Amino acid sequence: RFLKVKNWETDVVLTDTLHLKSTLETGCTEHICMGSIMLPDVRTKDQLFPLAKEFLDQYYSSIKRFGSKAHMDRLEEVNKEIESTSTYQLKDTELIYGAKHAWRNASRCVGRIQWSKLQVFDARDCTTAHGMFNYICNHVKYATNKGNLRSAITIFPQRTDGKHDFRVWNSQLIRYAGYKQPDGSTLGDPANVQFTEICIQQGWKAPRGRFDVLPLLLQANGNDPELFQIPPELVLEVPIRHPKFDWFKDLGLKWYGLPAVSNMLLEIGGLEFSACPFSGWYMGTEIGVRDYCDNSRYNILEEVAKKMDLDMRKTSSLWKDQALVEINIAVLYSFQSDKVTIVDHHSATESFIKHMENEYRCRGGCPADWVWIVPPMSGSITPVFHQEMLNYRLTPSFEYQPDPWNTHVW
Amino acid sequence: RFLKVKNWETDVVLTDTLHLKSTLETGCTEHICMGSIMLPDVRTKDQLFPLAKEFLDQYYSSIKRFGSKAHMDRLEEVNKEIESTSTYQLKDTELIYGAKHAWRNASRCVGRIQWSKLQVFDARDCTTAHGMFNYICNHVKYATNKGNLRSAITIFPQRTDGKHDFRVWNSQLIRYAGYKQPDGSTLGDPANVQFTEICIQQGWKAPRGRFDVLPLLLQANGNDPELFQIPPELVLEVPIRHPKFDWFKDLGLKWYGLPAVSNMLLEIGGLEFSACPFSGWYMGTEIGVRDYCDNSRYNILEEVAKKMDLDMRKTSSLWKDQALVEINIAVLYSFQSDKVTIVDHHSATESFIKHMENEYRCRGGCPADWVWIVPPMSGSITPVFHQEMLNYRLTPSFEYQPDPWNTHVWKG
Ligand code: HEM
Ligand code: HEM
Ligand SMILES: Cc1cc(N)nc(C[C@@H]2CNC[C@@H]2OCCNCC(F)(F)c2cccc(Cl)c2)c1
Ligand SMILES: Cc1cc(N)nc(C[C@@H]2CNC[C@@H]2OCCNCC(F)(F)c2cccc(Cl)c2)c1
Ligand SMILES: C[C@H](O)[C@H](O)[C@H]1CNc2nc(N)[nH]c(=O)c2N1
Ligand SMILES: C[C@H](O)[C@H](O)[C@H]1CNc2nc(N)[nH]c(=O)c2N1
Ligand SMILES: [Zn+2]
Repeated sequence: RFLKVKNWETDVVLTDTLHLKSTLETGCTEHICMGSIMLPDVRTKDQLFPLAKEFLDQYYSSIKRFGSKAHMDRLEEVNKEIESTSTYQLKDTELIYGAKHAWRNASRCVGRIQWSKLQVFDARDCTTAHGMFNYICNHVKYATNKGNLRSAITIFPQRTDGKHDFRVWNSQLIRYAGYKQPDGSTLGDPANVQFTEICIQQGWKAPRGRFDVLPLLLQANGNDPELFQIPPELVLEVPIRHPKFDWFKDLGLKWYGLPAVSNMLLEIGGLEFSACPFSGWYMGTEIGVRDYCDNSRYNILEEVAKKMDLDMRKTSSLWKDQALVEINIAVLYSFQSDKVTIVDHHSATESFIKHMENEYRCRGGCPADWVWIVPPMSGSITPVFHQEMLNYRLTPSFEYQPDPWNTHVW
Repeated sequence: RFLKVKNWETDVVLTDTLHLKSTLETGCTEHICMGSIMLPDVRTKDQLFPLAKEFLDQYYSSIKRFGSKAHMDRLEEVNKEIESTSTYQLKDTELIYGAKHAWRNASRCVGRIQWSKLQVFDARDCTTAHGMFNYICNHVKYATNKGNLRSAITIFPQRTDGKHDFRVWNSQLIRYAGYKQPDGSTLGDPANVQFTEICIQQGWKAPRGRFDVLPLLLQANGNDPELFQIPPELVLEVPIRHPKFDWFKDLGLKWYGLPAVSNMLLEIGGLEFSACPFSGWYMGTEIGVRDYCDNSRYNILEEVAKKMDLDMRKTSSLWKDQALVEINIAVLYSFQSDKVTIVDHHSATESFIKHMENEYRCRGGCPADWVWIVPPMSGSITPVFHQEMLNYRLTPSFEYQPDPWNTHVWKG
C-alpha cells in the first residue's frame, strides 16, 4: 500500500504515497501486466460533481486555503451550476492550474521538470474554425519565439453534449505529408499517408514532395472540419547536416523545430477539453532515432550506412548502431547551429531524475512509465534505465483519443 | 477470454489465450503498474497436491497421454507419496520437461527460441559441497565445449524443510572479484565486492587483480558453504580487442565466455530446487553495454572516449553513445575471432520475435517482459521495441531468491 522505488545505480530508495490518490485503471491486473501496450455518452450530473469536488479540493489545497470560506463558496457555486446547467465553467486560475497539473501528471513525459513554466492560452471564447486557426498561428509564433522555444498550450471550448466537439484533426500541428507512389514505395512520411489522403479529398493541393508541411484540419462546434495552411513563415524548419560528414547535408533532410501534440484530450475537474494543442521542444532522439530510423518512418539507416562505407554484410558489425549515432549527432548539431532549442537524451533524463526526486520530496511521488521514459537509444547509459518507476493515473490528465475521422459523420 | 498484442512496425496483431493458465501474481493492480520494479518455510501437503497435479496434467498432455492409465497411476502414486512423506520425487522425464518449461516460461529471456535444446544434468543424488563442486566442474566443461557453447542446467536436491537447502552462493558460476580500496575506488568488478569479502573471510587468497575469477562457495544440505577454485583450464576467457582500433587491447580488457546463472530457484510441480545453475551463451550487449559501461560496473566509457579523441566537453556530442558502440563492436569481434559463441542484439531480437510468433500459434501465447527483452542500447532499431508484450507468470518457473548470506543459519 505504501510503495518503494529503488535506483539500482545509486541505491537511493524513495517512498511513494501519491499513488493512493490514483483513480483511473491501468490495464494491468494481478495476473497480467500490460505495461508495454500503447492503448491498454458525456458525464451525467451524478458523475460530474465528485470529479469537480476532487479537483477543487486539490486546487484550494495548493493555494493553502483548504476548507476556507472561499473554498466552501466555490464548491457551493459549482454544485449550483451543475444541477442547473448540467456542466460548469472553470475560473482562469483553475484552468491554468489544471493544465499545468495535467502535464505534471503525464507519466510518459521525460520533460516534466518544466511543468510549472507553461503558458496557457485560454481559447474558450473561440466559436469557428477560422477562430481556431488564428489561435493556433498565435500559439505557433509564441512557442517558436524565433528558435528560443517556449512551452505553451491553447485550450478550446469544453465538450458539451459531445455532438459539438472542438477537435484538431492533425495529430501534431506541424507534420510532413505522406503519399503512396506508383513505384509502390512511399514518398514523405509514411505515418501520415491516411491523413494526407483525407486532406486531398477535402481539397488540399498537395505539392507532392518529401517534406510538405500538412494543412491544419480544424473542427469547431461539432461541424465538418475545414482546411488552413499555417503561414510558411511561422513554421521554423532545420536543414540537417553533420559536423564531420560533408556528404550528410546531401541526403536532403530537414525537420521542424516545434513539436506540438494536438490530438489529446485534457480532463480537468471532470470537464473534457477535446482540442488542447500543446508544445515544448524536442529531445533529439525523437527525430534522429524514431522519425529518421524507424522502418515504418523515413527509414534512412541503409542510405547513411552506405555513405559511411560500413560493413553492411553482417548485423554483428553493428553498422545500424554506428549510423544511428551519427544521424543523432547530426540532428543535435543542426538544431544547435541554427539556435533552435533541443535537448539531448543524456541531459533530459538527468533532469528527469532530479525532477522525480523533487516530486517524491515535495508531493510523495511521480507517476512514470519506464517503457516511454527510457530513450529509444543508449538506454542503460542514461540514468532513467536504472530507476524503478511506478505508473499510475492521476487527474487532471492528458488522454489519447481516437482519430476523429473514425467518429465524425459529415 | 482473448487478449490482443500489436506490432507497431508491422501491424501484425496476435491473440493470447495462454494467460488464462497464469496463477502467480505480477505485482500490478488495476491502480498501479510495477512493470519496471526489479523485485515486485516449507509448503503444506494441501497446497502441494494441486501443484503436483497441475504439473503432471501439463506433462501428460505434452506427451499426448492425458487421461491414460499411466497418467492416472502417476497421479495416484504422487498423491500417496505426498500424504505419506509430505513431498514427492520427480521422474527423470518430468524433471527434464520441467527444466525446459521453466526456461520456456522465463518472460525476461530473449534467448528462448533455444528452450527445447537444453542439456539437463540430474544432480539429485548429490550430498556434499565437494559433490556439488564436481557436478559444477562437469557442467562448465560440457557447456563450454571449447568455445562451441551448449545450453545446460544442473539440478541439485530439492528443498525439504527449508533447513537443509542446497545453494550456490555465487550469483553466476564464473565472475570476477571486486575489491574496495581505502581511497574509495574499486579494483575489478564493483558488483561483486560483498561476495568477494565473504570469500576472503571464508579463507580465499585473493590475487587482488582486475579480472580474478571468483571461487565457488557451495552449500550442501543446509550446511555452512565451502570454497572451491574452478580449475583455471576450465574457465574460457576472451581478451578484448577492436577490429580497427589497435589501442583497444591495451585497455587490458577480457571477459569469460560462459554466462551461468547460479542464484535462482527452479519450481516444478510445487517442488523447489534452490540450487539449479544454468548456462547458455552471451548476447554481446550484456558485456559491452552493462558489464563494461554501467557507471556501477567497469565504467570504461570515459577511458574509451578519451582514446578515441571524442569531444567530451558536452553530452550532446553523443561521445558516450559513440564509445558505447565501439566497445560493443570489440566484444562481438573478439568472441567471433576466438570462435566463442555469442549473439548480437539484432540477431537475438529478430530470433525472439520469430519464436514469439511461433509460440502464439502453437501455444496460444508467450509471456514477455518488455523492460528486459529490449536491449540496453539501440532499443528502437530492434524489432522487439515495437512489439507489444504480455507479461504473466507460468510454472514451471525460475524465481529470484534472496542471497543466502542474509538468511543462512551458521553452524560454525
Ligand atoms: C519542454 C519540453 C518537453 C520535452 C523535452 C518533452 C519530452 C517528451 C518526450 C520525449 C515524450 C515521449 C513522446 C514520444 O516518444 O512520442 C513526451 C511525451 C508526452 N509529454 Fe512531453 N515534453 C516536453 C513538453 C511537454 C508539454 C509542454 C506537455 C503538456 C502541456 C507535455 C506532455 C506530454 C504528454 C501528454 C506525453 C505523452 C504523449 C502521447 O501519449 O503521445 N510535454 N514528452
Ligand atoms: C542460450 C542462450 C541465451 C541467451 C542469448 C539468453 C539471453 C538472455 C538475456 C540477455 C537475459 C537478460 C539477462 C540480464 O540482463 O541479466 C536473459 C534472462 C534470463 N534467462 Fe536467458 N538466455 C539464454 C539462455 C538461457 C537458459 C539456458 C536459461 C535457463 C535454462 C535462461 C533463463 C533465463 C532467466 C531465468 C532469465 C531472467 C534472469 C534474471 O531474472 O536474473 N536463459 N536471457
Ligand atoms: C497509439 C498512440 C498512443 C499515444 N498515447 N500516442 C501516440 C503518438 C506517438 C507516440 N510516439 C510517437 C508518436 O508521437 C507523436 C508526438 N510526439 C511527441 C512530440 F514530438 F510531439 C513532442 C516532443 C517533445 C515535446 C512535445 Cl510537447 C512533443 C500514439
Ligand atoms: C535484483 C535482481 C533480480 C533479478 N531477477 N535478477 C538480477 C540479476 C541481474 C539481471 N541483470 C544483471 C544481473 O544479471 C547478471 C547475470 N546476467 C545474465 C547472464 F549473463 F548470466 C546470462 C546471459 C545469457 C544467458 C545466460 Cl543463461 C545467462 C538481479
Ligand atoms: C510496444 C511499445 O510499447 C511501443 O513500441 C512504445 C515503446 N516505447 C516508446 N517510448 C516513447 N517515448 N515513444 C513511443 O512511441 C514508444 N513506443
Ligand atoms: C529499474 C529497471 O527495472 C532495471 O534497471 C532493469 C531494466 N531492464 C533490464 N533488462 C535486462 N535485460 N537486465 C536488467 O538488469 C535490467 N534492469
Ligand atoms: Zn503492469
